Amino acid sequence: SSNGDLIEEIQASSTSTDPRTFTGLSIVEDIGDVVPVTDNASPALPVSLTDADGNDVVVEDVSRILPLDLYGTYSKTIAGLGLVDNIVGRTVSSTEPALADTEVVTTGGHTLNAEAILNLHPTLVIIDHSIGPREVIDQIRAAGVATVIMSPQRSIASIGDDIRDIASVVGLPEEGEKLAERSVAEVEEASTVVDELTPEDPLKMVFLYAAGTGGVFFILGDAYGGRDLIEGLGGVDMAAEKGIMDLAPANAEALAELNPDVFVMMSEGLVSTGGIDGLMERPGIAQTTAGQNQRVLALPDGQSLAFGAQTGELLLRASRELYV
Ligand code: HEM
Repeated sequence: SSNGDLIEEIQASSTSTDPRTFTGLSIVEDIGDVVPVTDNASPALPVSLTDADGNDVVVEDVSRILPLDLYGTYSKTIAGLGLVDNIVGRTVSSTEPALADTEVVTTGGHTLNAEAILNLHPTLVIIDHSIGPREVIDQIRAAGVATVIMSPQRSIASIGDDIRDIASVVGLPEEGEKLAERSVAEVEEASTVVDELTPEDPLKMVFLYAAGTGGVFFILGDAYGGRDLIEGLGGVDMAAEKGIMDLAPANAEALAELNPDVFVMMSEGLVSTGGIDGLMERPGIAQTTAGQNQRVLALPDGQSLAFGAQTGELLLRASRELYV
C-alpha cells in the first residue's frame, strides 16, 4: 500500500478521544505530485471519440495538453498516466508542484482566456463545463484545437471510471487501468481506516468556499461534490441534509440552520478571508458549534475537491486531523 506507513501510524495512535472536544484549525499540507504509473507512456494514437457534449473528436497529437477544470483533477490524472511533461498550461486550480512554473490560462479566478490558450499552441484541450465561458471553449475548437469535453461522475465510487475515461482520450488504456485500480484500492483502504476513527454520532460538516473578504462566501452543494468528501471523512454534509444542489450564500440564517460541527475549507481560500480570525468575523460563523469551537479543517485547495488518484491519501490525512 502506498499509504501503508500512514495507515500504520493512524492505527498505532489513539482515537478514544472525543472529536467534538477538538478546537481550532486543522490544516492538511499539500500532498504533492501524483506518482505516475509509468515512466514510458506511449500514447496509441489516433483516437476517435464522441465527447460528453456530443462532439465527435479525433485526438491525434497529445504533445501539448491543456487539462483544464475547476477542481484540479485532469492535470493530476494526466500526470498519473505518465504525461506530466506534455502539460503546457493550467488553471489556477492545478496547484500541484510539477506545474508551478507552467503558464496559467485563466484570469480573475476561473475565467478562460482564449488568447493565453491559443498562444500556447495546444494540440489537445481536455475540459469540462465546471469552468467557462462556454464561448471561449467554442472559440478554441474553432481555431483548430482538438477539444474534448468530459463530464466526470466525481464520486468516490467512480474515481476509477473517471480515470479510465481520461486515459481513453490520450490513448493510454493500460496506464488508465493501472492508475484506476491503484487509486480505488487506496480509497477503499482509506475508508476502512476512516470507519474505525469515526464517532458513533457523525460530525456535522459543511464545505465553505471563500475567495476574499467580501461576498464570495458560499456553502457548496451537490454540484461541487463536497458531499462525497464529507461522507468520505465520515461526516454528514449539512448542505445535503438541506437539499442545496448548487451553492448557497453562507449568511447568518443559513449558518444557523445548518449548524455544523466542522467547517471544511480550502487553505489558501481561508487565508484569503483573513484566516480563522477573519472567518470568525463573518456574520453567523461564531454562533454555530463549529464557530464556538473555532473548528475548521483546511485542505489544500487544488486537492480538496479534485478527488482522482490522491483521494485516499487526502481522506487519511484529513481524518487524522479530525479524529486523532
Ligand atoms: C469548488 C472548487 C474550486 C476550487 C478548487 C477553486 C480554487 C481556486 C484557487 C486555487 C484560486 C486562486 C487564489 C489566488 O488567485 O491566489 C481561486 C480563486 C478564485 N476563485 Fe475559486 N475555486 C473553486 C470554486 C469557485 C467558485 C464556485 C467561485 C465563485 C462562484 C470561485 C471564485 C473564485 C474567485 C473570484 C477567485 C479569485 C480570487 C483572487 O483574486 O485571488 N471559485 N479559486
